[PDB]
Order: sequence, then C-alpha cells, then structure tokens
Amino acid sequence: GSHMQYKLILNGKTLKGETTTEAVDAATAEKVFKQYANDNGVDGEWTYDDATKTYTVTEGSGGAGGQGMIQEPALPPGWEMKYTSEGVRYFVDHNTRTTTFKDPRPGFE
Repeated sequence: GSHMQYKLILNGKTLKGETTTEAVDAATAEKVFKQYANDNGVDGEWTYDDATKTYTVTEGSGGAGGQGMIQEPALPPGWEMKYTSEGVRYFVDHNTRTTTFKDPRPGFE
C-alpha cells in the first residue's frame, strides 16, 4: 500500500547480483542500499530511472580505449632517449628516475 518497491543492480567485477527493497522514500531507498553495497565493496555512479524505480550502481566510470599500447613515434611523456659517448643507445625512465636499456633489437642481434 504505502510501501513502494525499489530495485538495485550491483554491476561489479567480483560482485554481481540484484536485489529489491521496500521503502516510502527515494532517498531512504538510496541510504539503505548504500550500506548494503558498502559491505560488498560496491560504490559507483549512482544512476536512477523513474519509470522502474531501479537504482543502478555501476562499479567504474569508463573503460577507455581497448587498443593502443604505444604504437606511435617520438618519445612519450617522462621518457628520454640519449646516447653514451660511444654511440650506445640507452633510455631514462624519468618517471621513476632510473636508467633502462629499451631497444627493439633484443641482444642487439
């Protein structure tokens, strides 16, 4: 009667499931399910649809590009390509501040 049903969907990776709760407020339905999702380690962009009273908590914000593992020329941010006084090629991880030998030729053929 005075109680209205509300849904929840936990779109997570190691935590996936659905549930339902009864409340007289929308804010209360949120707050109760937040404590519910909390103990499951699920928090995310809290979306809602007024047609179905479905609260949707998605674990994440985006997925980003699926392919593009550094396949472009030039040096990437924080990288230095410098040579020794003998013409030997070495790289500098300025991100961690260390030297590293990263050449496309393994063993220098």
